[PDB]
Amino acid sequence: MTDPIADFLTRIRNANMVKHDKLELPASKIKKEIAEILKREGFIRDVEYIEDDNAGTIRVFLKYGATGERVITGLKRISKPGLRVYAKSTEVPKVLNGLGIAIVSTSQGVLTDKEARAKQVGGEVLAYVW
Amino acid sequence: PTINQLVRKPRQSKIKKSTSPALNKGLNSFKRELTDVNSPQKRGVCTRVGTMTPKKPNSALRKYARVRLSNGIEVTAYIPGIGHNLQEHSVVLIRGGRVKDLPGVRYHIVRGALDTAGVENRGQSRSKYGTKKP
Amino acid sequence: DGNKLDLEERVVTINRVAKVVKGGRRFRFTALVVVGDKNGHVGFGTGKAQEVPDAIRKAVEDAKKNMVLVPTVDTTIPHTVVGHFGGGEILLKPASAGSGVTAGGPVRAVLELAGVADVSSKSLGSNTPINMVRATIDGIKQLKNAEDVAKLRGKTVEELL
RNA sequence: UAUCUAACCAGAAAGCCACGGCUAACUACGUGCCAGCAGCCGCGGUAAUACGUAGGUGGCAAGCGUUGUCCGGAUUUAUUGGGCGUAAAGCGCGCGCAGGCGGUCUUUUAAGUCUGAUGUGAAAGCCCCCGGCUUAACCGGGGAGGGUCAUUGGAAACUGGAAGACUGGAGUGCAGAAGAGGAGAGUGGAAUUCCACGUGUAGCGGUGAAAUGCGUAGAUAUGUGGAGGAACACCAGUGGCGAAGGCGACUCUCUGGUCUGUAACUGACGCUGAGGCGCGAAAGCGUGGGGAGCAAACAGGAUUAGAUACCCUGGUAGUCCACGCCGUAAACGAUGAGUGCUAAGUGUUAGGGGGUUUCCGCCCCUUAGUGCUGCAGCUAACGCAUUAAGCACUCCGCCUGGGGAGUACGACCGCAAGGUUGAAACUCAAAGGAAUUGACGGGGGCCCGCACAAGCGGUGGAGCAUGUGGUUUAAUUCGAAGCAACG
RNA sequence: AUUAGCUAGUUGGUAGGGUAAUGGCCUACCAAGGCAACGAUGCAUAGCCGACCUGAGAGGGUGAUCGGCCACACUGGGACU
Ligand SMILES: [K+]
Ligand SMILES: [K+]
Ligand SMILES: [K+]
Ligand SMILES: [Mg+2]
Ligand SMILES: [Mg+2]
Ligand SMILES: [Mg+2]
Ligand SMILES: [Mg+2]
Ligand SMILES: [Mg+2]
Ligand SMILES: [Mg+2]
Ligand SMILES: [Mg+2]
Ligand SMILES: [Mg+2]
Ligand SMILES: [Mg+2]
Repeated sequence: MTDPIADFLTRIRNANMVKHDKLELPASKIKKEIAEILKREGFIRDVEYIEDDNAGTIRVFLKYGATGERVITGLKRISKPGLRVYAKSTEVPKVLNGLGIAIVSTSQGVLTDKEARAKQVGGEVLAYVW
Repeated sequence: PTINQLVRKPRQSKIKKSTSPALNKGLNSFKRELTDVNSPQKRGVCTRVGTMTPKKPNSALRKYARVRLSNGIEVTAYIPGIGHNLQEHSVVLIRGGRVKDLPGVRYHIVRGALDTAGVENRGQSRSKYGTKKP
Repeated sequence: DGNKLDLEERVVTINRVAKVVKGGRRFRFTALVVVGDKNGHVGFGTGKAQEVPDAIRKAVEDAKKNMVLVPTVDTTIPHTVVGHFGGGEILLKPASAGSGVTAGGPVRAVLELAGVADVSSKSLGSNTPINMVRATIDGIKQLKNAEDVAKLRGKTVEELL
């Protein structure tokens, strides 16, 4: 197993593929953070959290433009268990010169690259989003 | 590979071979032990001189000399150009270069450096084959 | 789109290519040709004929029908991208103004005839120009404008900025 | 000495490489696979832009070229940045120490991370800005950069440490189900051979033909009875089980693992797994039995040009057992173990749940397997496709052009045969995979032609005419040479 | 790693002497540790750096000249000043 967040990003990719409308996955705090962040950024039609016997579950409603266009082209993980990536406020690079976005988990909470710049922090590059 | 694999053993590149191994070895009589030194050219003494039948596709006879270099390595050197001065116990200077026609030759004789007297009658590319200007 | 413009075609490779029979070889020529207008549009075509110009013109005729657009943002592509068709692996990075386009012939031709003035590139995969060009167009299909992405997300260009 | 003034003189001051492509720049002669050229591909066998020379051209220029070495191009050691079905590449498979990696939540820290301050990282050199040498090179001035740098002070999001709690992972319990899973002991009848006895008369066997061989000292066959061993038809099926090798007649004993359902119990106890340990087809080795068939080797007979072979007749090792070694395989799904996610259709196996119905029977849903066909997606393609070769993460093993070479030295193991680990020198410019078009095929299929077959009449034999060959000739003009030269 | 064990003043301690000065630096006595798959031990190689060449950069190679540090003056050892 060894990766909740990667499972999350890959399920979102695999639902981008088939153009499913929703995708339900077991939840955790970090998953909810990243769902929040994608909702802030404009990748998710809506997200809602659900209670269950075990651990709580999360459901993402996916966002497509007109003509069934995708808004997520690609997700990716960077900091991984076998190798993590820790970057500074100066070493976080602008995804696609600022078209896409990245996630950097820092002391000020979980953030994007741009928010982490605004706060002049750094930390784990958890993911890119084309 | 995994990163843990790459840490347990880093990468290892390829072991490069030289076109010219014998130019890349010196000698000292004292130690009687070869000493790696990159060299462009070496001088030697022709043990043997002769002709060769080259590979398919070709059939012309190719002039070679079996030389004992300064460093003791015995080497077959092509004798480029029309005619030559050389014979047994003739001193010769040697540069690198591979005769693709001929199997066992990897080096050339610089023409005009030592007892290798320049080519006869040549007018073009004279700096090669070692004729003065007339 | 279509065959409705004045354009600036360029021939990339012309490969003589051989079908073989009891009576030996029946040579033919293939022509891969890139059409564009430097105000922004480009497309590639292929053609086959026993003759150089016949292949060239068939290629032009396929090109004018199989075209696409590329964004030309500030003399550059808007962002970095990669194309991956077959054994084609070709990345495109923007560059500084006045640097000029930087690429091999079969990709250089694509970007020039689109009219993109300042881009870096590198052939990573195979060297076969057909697959190279399929890689280029697979890439510049992925390219996106800031306004388009904002329209998708619900943002503003000054907010992505 | 620089520097500066005058006077005199175009007068004394240009050479090297290449010109087939790669790559800028073509003609003539001479040569004739010779002489010679060549960084790769490659030129030269009587019409050479590829050799030598002359002219002309191209590139450079007081230097040009060759050689040697370093980086790049080379993503060809891929952290950035590769891969292992078929191309090189998944240990044959497991048990597992170490290590790597690790489900959800709260508190605590600050080992890692991030962050403000101070200090330093010399000058020269790279970089930027100015100035000076007739500019340039060069030189000066100033600034900047550069550290997994250190101390000190802050944050707790993530990793890590700590103290708790929970259950979808993992496991135990509980109720069921299948099974050629393994070891031991015993047991059954077909059926090959052999022994005896009747009946019984001249063949049997085998081949493309035969022959060697067995047989009147009596077979071949036929029946009865007995001995001996080896394997187990039907069932039996892209069906079951097993980590793999592999496991098929039956019964008993001793044992392993799997799946289904429950949510009872523990509460991350887990995944991988270098180095070790064991298992591990068939062949083979040691000791002692057994040995019916089959059968390497071998003998004889055929075949053949020859046949140290296919083929026939015989036949030793072996094959079988006990014990112990050997530890290889086209050991293959040529596809590492684990987890999750991403359309379908349909068989088949072992289960469970529910609707209907008298059970039966049909239907649908679901779990673990096993197979067929296929969407996305991947792939060089062939093709893989919820049993991925897809999308992602952890871990291990392995590859880096062909050959030499799985060789040599060395070490370990082995009674030995040999195995495991594993190079270089040298050589090549390719090696190779998939697929396309043909051609071919002592591959298939369909159709045709005096192609055969069915027939008629001929040639080859004799004599002559003609042509050709060889030869002999002063010359025996030249040309034609399988069909397609030879009145 | 086609080199896995190494060490025996070797590791620590109590006393003592010694150096410009701490310390097994050395001596005596006591205990038997210590290092090491985070590669010790051993073999071959090499002066180290600023920096130089290359490269998109990561990195690759080098350690001429210039500056800093180290080491050595035919080889070995030893002291005096
Ligand atoms: K035996
Ligand atoms: K098998
Ligand atoms: K000591
Ligand atoms: Mg000629
Ligand atoms: Mg292979
Ligand atoms: Mg400095
Ligand atoms: Mg056996
Ligand atoms: Mg007939
Ligand atoms: Mg006749
Ligand atoms: Mg005649
Ligand atoms: Mg030295
Ligand atoms: Mg590079």
